[PDB]
Amino acid sequence: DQFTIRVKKYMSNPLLRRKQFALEILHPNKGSVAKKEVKERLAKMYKLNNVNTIVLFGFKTLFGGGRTKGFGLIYKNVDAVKKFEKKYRLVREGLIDKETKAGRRASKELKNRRKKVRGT
Amino acid sequence: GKGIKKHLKRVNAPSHWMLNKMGGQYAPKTSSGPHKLLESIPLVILLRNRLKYALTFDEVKMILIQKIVKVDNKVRTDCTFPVGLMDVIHITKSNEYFRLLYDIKGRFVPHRITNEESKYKLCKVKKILLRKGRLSIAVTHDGRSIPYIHPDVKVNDTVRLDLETGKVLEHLKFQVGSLVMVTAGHSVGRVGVISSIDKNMGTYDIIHVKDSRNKVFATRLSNVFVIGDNTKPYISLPREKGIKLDIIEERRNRLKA
Amino acid sequence: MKLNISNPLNNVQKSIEIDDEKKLLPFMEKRIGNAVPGDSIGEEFTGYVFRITGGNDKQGFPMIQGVLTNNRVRLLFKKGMKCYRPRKKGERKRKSVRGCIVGQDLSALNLTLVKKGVNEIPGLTDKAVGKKLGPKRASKIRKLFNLDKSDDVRKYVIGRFIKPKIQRLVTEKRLLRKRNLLQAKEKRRLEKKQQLKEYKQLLN
RNA sequence: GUAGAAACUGCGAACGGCUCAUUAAAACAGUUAUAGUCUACUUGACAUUUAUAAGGAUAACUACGGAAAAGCUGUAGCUAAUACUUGCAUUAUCCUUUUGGAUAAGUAUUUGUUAGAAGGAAUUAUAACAAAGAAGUAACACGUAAAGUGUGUAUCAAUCGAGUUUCUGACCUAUCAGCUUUUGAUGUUAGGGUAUUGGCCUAACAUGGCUAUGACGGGUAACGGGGAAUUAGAGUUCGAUUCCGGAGAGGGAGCCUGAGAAAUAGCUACCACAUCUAAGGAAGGCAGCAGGCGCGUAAAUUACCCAAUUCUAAAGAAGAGAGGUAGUGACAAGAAAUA
Repeated sequence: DQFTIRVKKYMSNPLLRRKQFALEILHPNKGSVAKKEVKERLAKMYKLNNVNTIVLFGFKTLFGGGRTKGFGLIYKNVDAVKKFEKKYRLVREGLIDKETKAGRRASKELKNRRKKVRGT
Repeated sequence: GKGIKKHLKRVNAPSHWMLNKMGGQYAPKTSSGPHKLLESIPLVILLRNRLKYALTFDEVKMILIQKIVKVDNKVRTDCTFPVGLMDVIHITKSNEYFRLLYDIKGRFVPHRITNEESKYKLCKVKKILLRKGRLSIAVTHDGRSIPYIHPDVKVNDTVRLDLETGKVLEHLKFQVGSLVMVTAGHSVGRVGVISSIDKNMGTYDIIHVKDSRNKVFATRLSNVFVIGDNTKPYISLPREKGIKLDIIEERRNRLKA
Repeated sequence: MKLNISNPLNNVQKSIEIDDEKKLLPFMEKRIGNAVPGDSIGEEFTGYVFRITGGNDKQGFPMIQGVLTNNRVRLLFKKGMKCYRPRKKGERKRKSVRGCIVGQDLSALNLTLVKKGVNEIPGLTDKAVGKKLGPKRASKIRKLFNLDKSDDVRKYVIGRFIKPKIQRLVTEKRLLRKRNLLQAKEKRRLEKKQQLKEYKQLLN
């Protein structure tokens, strides 16, 4: 499938060692396109030689198709991704698995445990 | 208890902060510092909603942890730190200097400033105090206590402050040719040369300020900021140039593109 | 109905459980902190002198030195009191407690041997337990080993290897920071002097 | 070196959330002062009367237990710290006149005697003399320029606030006309107390103060405000409830701690409820979030997440029934099938 790529608000963030730009994909008469094709397209547009350094989200397909809006981000390296990206985003992008999924049960048993009632 | 409130509701935030109504119900309460909460803004919104550098509190904080944000060439790590009306902030590795100025509508906007002008910061003094040894120390609007000021400096005169040595350079008076900036008045954002004063008996002294377009507007003495003499503004003004372009004739300027 | 006899010198305590009430008459009416001859508690205990310093009543409410009564009483507890654990810094609680006077209601007793008698008790007055951990302060260990300031005591620490961190040391960073603050205060003095000097010329 | 259970220490827990009982010149709202005060963290200035580094006092822990138990507890032994406590230069001024002599050393705070950049008015700042006079000026911890930081400290100013406080404003009721004043009511003097002014209180003194311009009473199914409905304009009714200010944590009252509480998921006592019980004794406040009972025409799930905002801390990785998401939901509101 063939589509048109639009990049707006393209700016660079030395604070994050990143770049921020609104990403639009025009695919008239065709449904939602996979993120892999647009990842390759942006990689070859910005001469990027790696895939995992990009983060794509905010994808809304709009009414009737033919235009999907979204936000794309790039990182300096995997080191920057790990340093400046949070666990849920990392899991979504597909690098590391999630932490123990107990959740509020940790606080529940923390309250269950009492000071100077357990030897350990 | 009735101790100091440690929260700020989003709707109760000052107008110039410009917080979205649906983005939660809490605003970042500025910590105690050099300026009041109403007339100062925190680095959080400064770099998230104005600079658009970050999108979340967590990422704002992980930018802040690095010593790459400097105010008056002093690294700051207080997340909700009151910058103040007029100051110099610097980002090192990208080498940019922002001076916080006003806007004609009356909001807060950083203004691009070179290193030379960044080294040149101005502070309006509030009062002078005599201490032991018959020495006078003057306190600026930035909560800065500068000792050993010039005897010719008056209570309403402003003083040139050097960032590195922390010393006074030259005083500017309140004369009829003194270019000023209304800080918290109803006519906030408009630069003017002042036209006259009226010394009232123990009430809020007012001054009538003259604009470049021959507009005369009265504002209290307590909320003015002398930014230079009649020669030129010592501070690089923003794009609007301090001229309150009228609301009716703003739309004609807006419509042509 | 049990007694913990402890030797402060030997750092060891031993528990005796007894039932007969005749063996407790000498300690009746005796307040906490007094010395009694503990001979009726044991044939081999004759000649031993014991100081009573703790106990609990039948329900478990312990003793208290100040309260000179024979029954459980209620009083407000301050923070620095000997029978109150802290909960909130400033919290004051009211709880029941048993008086210092000893009667026929104590479920436990704590006593320390003060004067050695004639017999020896197996496991009480023969073996001893050490400090179980050496002193941490440099001055403390220096006084203990009697080596003054001749040399650093880091080479004469007790090993089980690993060694405890010694406080109040003589590390060079301490001297470096002292000299740093001295030169900082001298710099402050000279900058104040030049500030007043430059102020003294523009007064005209 | 990397860490590190427990514990000591530091900060917060006085924020937030819920509800509107009390509340009638009270709270609140606008408008003032505090020249009558206090003020955590932060910022900016900055300081006076063994030293190649001083002293004890204790946890966790070790060993014996008690009871049914508490967020219960004793003795023996010990060790640390930024927990507690002692304590180690020098600067300025006058004279022959860069330089030599001589002179003196209290920060706040209080008392007595004087002089006296600002404000609007000082008994102001400040300076001089005579008396006192605390609390400190680092015996503490990590390591950035191809000297630094953390923590702690005297005084001042702002910051985040708070307490008092000028003036203007409130629903009905006279089948409420005279109220207050020994038991302070109105003011003077003096003194105590407070952080400060003040009958706040005490002692003496004087008889004063308010009131048909509605005092004093009584009622409100009355928290006040911006705000809501209806509105041509006038108006009338509502406002518990998104935020501000006040109150409460079953009802009073008292108190420690703490900068900040008369706190209440802090304590103390009574009143009314109510839990375990070996019958001795302990422990409690869902008008916080879910949920149950009672009341009632009437009101949701005993769910998930700190991902969004924001708060706390020893401040990235931990928490937050705050908050968000979801469940029920013909409260309302908007678009829009049945051609």
